[PDB]
Amino acid sequence: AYTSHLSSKTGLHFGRLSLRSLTAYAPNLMLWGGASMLGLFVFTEGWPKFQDTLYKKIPLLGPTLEDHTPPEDKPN
Amino acid sequence: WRTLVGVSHTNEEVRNMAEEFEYDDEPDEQGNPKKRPGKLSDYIPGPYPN
Repeated sequence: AYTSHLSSKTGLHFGRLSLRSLTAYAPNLMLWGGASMLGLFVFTEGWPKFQDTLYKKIPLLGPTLEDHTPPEDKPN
Repeated sequence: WRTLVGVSHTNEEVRNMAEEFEYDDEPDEQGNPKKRPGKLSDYIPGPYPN
């Protein structure tokens, strides 16, 4: 036929960020969240509270981190 | 004394030497000077007072 009008909606946006760009970006945002969580798992490894809660629960690297000094050669 | 533990002697082994020496305690209720058998946290004492 013949089309006289261009039918379009105005999208959803907050000036710069669009909903379309947010949905296109969101899984890589989840990947960056996971990458930053691995970065915190690196830079908090020596923390013995995070070792006790998290890193000693690991199967192959968990009992590796804990020490085996008896309470006879520890001064405190 | 506590740094000797785990290098050359055991914990109960260093506690006996630290108890064999004597150090200055906090003064008693009447303010008199008081001595005390040592613990791990003390230092190895020299033979001469000055």
